[PDB]
Amino acid sequence: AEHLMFKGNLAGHNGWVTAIATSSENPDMILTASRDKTVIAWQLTREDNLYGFPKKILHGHNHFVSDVAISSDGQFALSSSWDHTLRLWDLNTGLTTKKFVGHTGDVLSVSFSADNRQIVSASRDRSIKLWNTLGECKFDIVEDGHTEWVSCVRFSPNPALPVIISAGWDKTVKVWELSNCKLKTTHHGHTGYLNTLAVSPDGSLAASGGKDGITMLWDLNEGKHLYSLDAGDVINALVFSPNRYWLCAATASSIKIFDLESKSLVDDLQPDFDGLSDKARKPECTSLAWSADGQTLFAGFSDNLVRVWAVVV
Repeated sequence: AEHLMFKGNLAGHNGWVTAIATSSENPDMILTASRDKTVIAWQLTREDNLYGFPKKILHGHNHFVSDVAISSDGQFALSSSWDHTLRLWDLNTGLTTKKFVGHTGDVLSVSFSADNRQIVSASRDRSIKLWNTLGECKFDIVEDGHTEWVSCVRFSPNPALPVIISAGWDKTVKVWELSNCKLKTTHHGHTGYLNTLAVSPDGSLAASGGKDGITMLWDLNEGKHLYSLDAGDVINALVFSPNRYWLCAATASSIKIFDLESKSLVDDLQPDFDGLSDKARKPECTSLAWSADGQTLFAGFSDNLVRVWAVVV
């Protein structure tokens, strides 16, 4: 029987866990970003009492950390912050090697290209910027750009159509051709602002989500909308499983796991909140990541914890 099985918590942050990153290079490590202004590198022990412990606490941002990524070689962390900057960290030394300065508003998203030669980020300043790995901004994508905050930006891993995808508070999803940085497609359809966006491991699908409870799937090869899945509530985070045809949506109320083959619901994760139900709103899941091999789901929450589920059968 295959299904997510609660395995434990990672405790250590002192603010909402806002992003989680994972890599094949070290499967025993997790990176988490937080409103406590730190990134933590966790060592996973997978023991029953502690699933893991914080191994390194990366200090330096002056405001909420909003997103984090790991280099393909697993040795560098890349994070964005409401303090207007990105930072590249050496995970061996735990120090920042490069600061990316240039945005003029809160940075809400950051990501590595497949080959790690390019870095892309999105900000409240309504721009998308491309950097190199030395911290130099190489292009400012504004033309025909979003007219509100840009909340999430990602690369397509499809070698044939090199694009970046962005979602914004203008309720649209935009596809940009990477070669010249010109707008390729604007997708309309969402009725509310968007928090998040994820791309298929084969780069055929993009999923977008936000204030309307609806996650919409867009065909990156062809023109347009494919279908929509109704999550129950405001969508905080979206991620595709790397090794199953599944799409997970973290909402205010729950974590829904959608089977894409059937459009059916695989699971609805609602953790037992170790506290109470007295004049208190159940903590929201604010971030999601799969392990590289797709056997472990990590979920960050507004009660400062990471919660871990292990695919069982």
